[PDB]
Amino acid sequence: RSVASSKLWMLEFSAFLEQQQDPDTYNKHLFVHIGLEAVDIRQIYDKFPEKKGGLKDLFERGPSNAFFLVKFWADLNTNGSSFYGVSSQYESPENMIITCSTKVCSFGKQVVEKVETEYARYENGHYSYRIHRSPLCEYMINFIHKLKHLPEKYMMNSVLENFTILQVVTNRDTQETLLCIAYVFEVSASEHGAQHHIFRLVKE
Amino acid sequence: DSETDLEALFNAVMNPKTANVPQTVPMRLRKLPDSFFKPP
Ligand SMILES: *C(=O)CCCCCCCCCCCCC
Repeated sequence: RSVASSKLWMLEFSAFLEQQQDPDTYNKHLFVHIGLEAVDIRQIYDKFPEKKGGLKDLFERGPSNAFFLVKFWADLNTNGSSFYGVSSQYESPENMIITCSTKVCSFGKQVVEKVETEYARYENGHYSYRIHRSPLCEYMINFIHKLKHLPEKYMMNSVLENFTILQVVTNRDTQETLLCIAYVFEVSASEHGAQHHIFRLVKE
Repeated sequence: DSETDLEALFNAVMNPKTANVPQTVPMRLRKLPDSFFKPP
């Protein structure tokens, strides 16, 4: 239970490209996937939207155990029949209606937001929430395309220095922050492909 | 005044002479754990 608050646990998260070779044949490439050291949140406030409802405001409202920072090393090594998708799975002891708000940011400024409402399914004593094969927004598709066309890996990392994603999962009725995940990216250079590290966000 | 739009983002790195984006502190120069910069 890494990315987990008292109320909600993210078991899985992935962004991928699926290509249909033929009617019966599919190839899937994972850009990033999940399937704890502390970071001072003040060191990252400039990288996310601020003011009301922003990262500082959300953190101050708490609970503090709902706040995480994920560092991804993305695997960008991949090639009409293309689908860019995102999937995630969550578990909770409580039967809630939850909203997942995902904000893509450049220089700490929101450029696009995707919002999904998710209902519970009873599963072996707990409740399960799944976002299955959500279409990745055009901005992100275009961003990946432009990234891949950069001549050098250092150039890709330079662009990514100012690119962040903020995911806020909320109980729709109460507006309680169930999970808040700040995402930071570099390009993977490893032979093992996509890698990650998860940190707890703390006040100081 | 500096731009935040997509083309400007990539232009700033492709053609640094014409870069017109906000200037920021690189993550590597910030107070962050070693594991932030070294993959597992
Ligand atoms: C569009 O509506 C925004 C949705 C963004 C979903 C987050 C998926 C994470 C993308 C990882 C790809 C790696 C890019 C360097």
